[PDB]
Amino acid sequence: MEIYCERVRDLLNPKNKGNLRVREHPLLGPYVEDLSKLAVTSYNDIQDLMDSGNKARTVAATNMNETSSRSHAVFNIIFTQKRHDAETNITTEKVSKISLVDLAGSERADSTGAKGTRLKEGANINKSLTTLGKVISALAEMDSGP
Amino acid sequence: MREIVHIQAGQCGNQIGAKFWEVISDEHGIDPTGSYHGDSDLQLERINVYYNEATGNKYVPRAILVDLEPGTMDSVRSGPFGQIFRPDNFVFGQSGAGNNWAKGHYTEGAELVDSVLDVVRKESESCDCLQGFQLTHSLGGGTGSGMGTLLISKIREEYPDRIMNTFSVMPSPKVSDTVVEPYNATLSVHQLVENTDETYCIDNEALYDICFRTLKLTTPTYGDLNHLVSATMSGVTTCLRFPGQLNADLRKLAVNMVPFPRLHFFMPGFAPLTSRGSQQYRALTVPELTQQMFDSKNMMAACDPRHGRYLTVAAIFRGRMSMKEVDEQMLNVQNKNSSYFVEWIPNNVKTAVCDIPPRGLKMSATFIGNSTAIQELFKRISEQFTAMFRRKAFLHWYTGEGMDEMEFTEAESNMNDLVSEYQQYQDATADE
Amino acid sequence: MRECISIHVGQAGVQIGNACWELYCLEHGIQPDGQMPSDKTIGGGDDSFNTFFSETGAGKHVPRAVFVDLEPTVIDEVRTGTYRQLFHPEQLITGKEDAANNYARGHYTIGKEIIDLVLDRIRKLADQCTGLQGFLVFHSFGGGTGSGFTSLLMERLSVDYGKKSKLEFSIYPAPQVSTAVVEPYNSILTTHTTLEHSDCAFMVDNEAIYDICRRNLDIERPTYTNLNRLISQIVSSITASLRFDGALNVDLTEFQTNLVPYPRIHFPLATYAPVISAEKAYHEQLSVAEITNACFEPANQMVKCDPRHGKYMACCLLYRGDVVPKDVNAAIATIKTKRSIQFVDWCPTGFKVGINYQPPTVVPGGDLAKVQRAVCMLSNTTAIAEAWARLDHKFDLMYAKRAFVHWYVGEGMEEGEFSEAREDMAALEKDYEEVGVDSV
Ligand SMILES: CC(=O)O[C@H]1C(=O)[C@@]2(C)[C@H]([C@H](OC(=O)c3ccccc3)[C@]3(O)C[C@H](OC(=O)[C@H](O)[C@@H](NC(=O)c4ccccc4)c4ccccc4)C(C)=C1C3(C)C)[C@]1(OC(C)=O)CO[C@@H]1C[C@@H]2O
Ligand SMILES: Nc1nc2c(ncn2[C@@H]2O[C@H](COP(=O)(O)OP(=O)(O)OP(=O)(O)O)[C@@H](O)[C@H]2O)c(=O)[nH]1
Ligand SMILES: Nc1nc2c(ncn2[C@@H]2O[C@H](COP(=O)(O)OP(=O)(O)O)[C@@H](O)[C@H]2O)c(=O)[nH]1
Ligand SMILES: [Mg+2]
Repeated sequence: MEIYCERVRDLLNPKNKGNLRVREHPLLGPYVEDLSKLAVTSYNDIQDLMDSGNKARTVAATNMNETSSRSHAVFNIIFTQKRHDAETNITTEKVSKISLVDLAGSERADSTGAKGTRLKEGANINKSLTTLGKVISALAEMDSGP
Repeated sequence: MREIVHIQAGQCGNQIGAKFWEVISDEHGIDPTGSYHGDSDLQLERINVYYNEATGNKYVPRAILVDLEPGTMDSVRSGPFGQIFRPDNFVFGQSGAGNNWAKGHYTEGAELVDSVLDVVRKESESCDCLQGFQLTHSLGGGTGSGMGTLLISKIREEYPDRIMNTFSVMPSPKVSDTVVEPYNATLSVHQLVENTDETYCIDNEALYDICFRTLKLTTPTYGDLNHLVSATMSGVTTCLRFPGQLNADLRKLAVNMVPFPRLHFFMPGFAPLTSRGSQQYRALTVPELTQQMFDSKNMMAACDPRHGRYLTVAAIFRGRMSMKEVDEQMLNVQNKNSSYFVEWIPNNVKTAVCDIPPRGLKMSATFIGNSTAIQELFKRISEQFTAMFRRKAFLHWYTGEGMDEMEFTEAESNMNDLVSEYQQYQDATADE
Repeated sequence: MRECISIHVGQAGVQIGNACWELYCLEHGIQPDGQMPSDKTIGGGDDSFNTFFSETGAGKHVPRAVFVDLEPTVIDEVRTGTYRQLFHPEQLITGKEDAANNYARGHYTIGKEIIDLVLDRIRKLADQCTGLQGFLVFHSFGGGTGSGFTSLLMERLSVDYGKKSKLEFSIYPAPQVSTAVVEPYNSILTTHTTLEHSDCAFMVDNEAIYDICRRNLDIERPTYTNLNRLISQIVSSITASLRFDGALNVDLTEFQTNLVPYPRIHFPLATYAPVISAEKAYHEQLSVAEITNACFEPANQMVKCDPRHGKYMACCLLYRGDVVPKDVNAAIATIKTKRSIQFVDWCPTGFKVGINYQPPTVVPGGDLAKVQRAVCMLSNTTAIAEAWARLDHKFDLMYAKRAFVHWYVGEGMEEGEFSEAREDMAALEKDYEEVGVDSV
């Protein structure tokens, strides 16, 4: 999934003009509703899915980088272990989540030659990054204190 | 130029808007037919903020009326100012919401929202440089909450840059008129906290208290409450329309008021108030207005500001007055009640002054306060919400219209998080 | 020919410009419509002086000024006011909303789209000039437009014209009274352009002038009009040497030669000595010694800072009216004798003196009395820092929690740009604490 400007967009799902809603399960916490969750059985499948996702990502050029990113990106892998000793053990014992996050780089505006739509994208990116910095500092202070 | 678009939804919003239009028109001098009959030349200088031209030297307000019951539309048309509005802007349906948030938000409102949005696009396209929107509605009701929230969401989606305001009447603590107020109020606040840019919290109990204690009326009706609210609404946006020594756009108020994005709930106030037959005793001046303005009895939010701290505050004066007196009075108020002001904002009073006072008021002042004590209001609703959600008192009416318990749970959690944020600053100490 | 260009930015600048141009039109005998009937009665002279007014074919005089703002109200008061026929119709309004006390809006998003028109108008005015001497920019810290657009305009002017002088008059935030909760952010951000590109910046505070009006002039409820009239008197006294004859004359280059010992120390204070009501105008001689002693009184400073806590590094005195050099020499000797006024060891001379014959004028409906002698002092002291220190404290108290920062970030500003400016400010203050240490 990608976060472009406070909207979640799916990448493996083909061209879909609509956005995806964010809802909080009372027990499992935040999540995104109707994310195209795809299974895999061969390395070729995940490789092709990764290629398609990188292709469909929104990317624009600027003075700092010919191919910069205009959106935060999140890659998630859900992995299940099934122990099937029929005499003793049970299946679906362990479920694990692996998350890999690529964040957009802070924009300095005047140094990047941003203008028009690029400037608004930079502003939204900076707002998100500042919020991230505030939580990080707060959470660090909180765990350090207690 | 700064054009505002005005929307009204539900019985409460429509009646408030009718009274408000009957006021602004006098301030600018417009006859009920539409023609202009005034005396000063400043009245037409900025009339385009609210009104559009029409060929016969006529003025039509830039308003939109919304409901799902023809009764309120009929009442508004069959009235003193019914002929001032454009007929095409009367959008309505039949088989109203019936005090059900689900019917307003999902089932019935979803049909009429497209027509309402078409009218809104047509009205906004003609504006030269649109400033923002404003919408009047009641949270405890049906039609108002659902359709207002849906329209706010859609308009924010389409016009992300402009300002959105709201003058919402919240459920009162004790004077109640609907049995399922908490569900609608919670579900509405869950979206208001996210989408809009400012919100002014009105409560009927506070208005009745002002009417009976200050104005000394004997049989207040909803007309007087609409009067007070209209006075405040007109006073907030004066600096767009008349010249002054210190202007204050809506965006400037937004920047100076809210310190963080989620804390955009305000308590409004207006001064003076002599109750008549006692105007000859009170000497009207700047310190008298400041004394009446910061008093607790005057507040319209039905919440005591002494139980928290003022995150910040803004005062808009209208009259011909000296700047030193204003600055000295605001400094004195800040220094005297030093406990009730947050300590990590060195100066937390925004000031504006305009030269043209109301028709017959040598002076006037409007007050917009942002204080932690507002959390009390939300807590009340939350408590009542739990008392009816633990046993699912009236839930099936909502679930029959396409909802689920998860929606209620996330709304309750979001409002509780709001209460926790406001409570984070309320206590003293904190400091550096 | 001696010529200057005035730029007024923001509401404060425009109002100060109204008061200023009222005074200038009164001084040279120009009616509000631009006509000058006295030429028909006098029959000669260049009394329609080129320092501020340009003369067309039909005898009309048009001032050399540029007004700028991002909202239409304040200038629309002038487009339909008493002076509607004086100015050129090109007044450069932005037909949109205002910066809303946001530096980023006034420097990045909304501040542009009107900068090019301003530069074109200034180009036309400078090209029409012949011997341009300097720019006089009026603005105010704490406002979105007056900070951001002033920064952008000053940067462009420094890039474009380069070697011309650029003075600056500004309304600095007061220690206690204020009218906005985000003033410190705007002032600290504005520090860069006034530090790097400006050539000499004068500071003014509202609290100081309120006190002066209360005590000297006996006005209990003053408004902004009195403030602007006093500032206009100061600016006129500064610029008078370019216009009228005098025994000792001082150009703008003289100010920039005698008041700035080093490039980064160009922030002097200004005072005007004979401020007195008509009722108290009697009972007092108002001689040269009295008015020049009144300048050093700490209570008459135009900024709420105590000069006694620092050291005087330079002083310019500008006299108007019936003044003789013997008296000013005696006054300078007397001031040098006193001990409360401390001069740095590396400036044995200290004083520069200028004298002009034209006495100050009186506006109808004013508050200042008619006087025969007037003085304006421009003093470069090390007390200023103190005021800066106070403002810095406020900034820190709001930046520890990142309050109001998202408004700035959402309009193109980056967060780190805050911190840099603060550090820059700290650097200037330290260089105003070493330039005064006694030599060893
Ligand atoms: C005769 C006189 O001047 O007496 C005052 C008066 O006694 C007081 C009590 C008035 C009076 O207001 C009320 O009694 C009242 C009743 C219900 C709800 C709200 C108010 C007054 O009715 C209200 C009236 O206010 C106005 O006319 C304003 O110009 C105001 N009017 C409207 O809101 C309005 C309503 C319908 C149609 C057109 C205008 C206004 C403000 C901004 C822009 C335009 C108009 C005034 C000064 C007075 C009376 C008549 C007693 C007050 O109201 C206003 C808005 O001024 C109440 O607090 C103020 C203080 C005044 O001293
Ligand atoms: N001396 C003096 N100061 C003024 C006057 N008017 C406003 N100010 C000062 O200006 C500050 C407010 O910022 P402004 O100068 O008004 O900024 P602005 O020109 O309105 O720019 P925007 O905020 O974008 O509209 C206040 O702190 C006032 O003290 C004036 O007439 N005289
Ligand atoms: N201030 C004010 N409140 C009103 C008025 N009319 C109704 N109300 C309040 O509105 C609430 C009911 O909301 P309602 O208008 O029925 O919502 P709707 O059915 O969706 O339009 C009640 O709690 C009333 O107190 C009015 O004229 N003025
Ligand atoms: Mg302004």
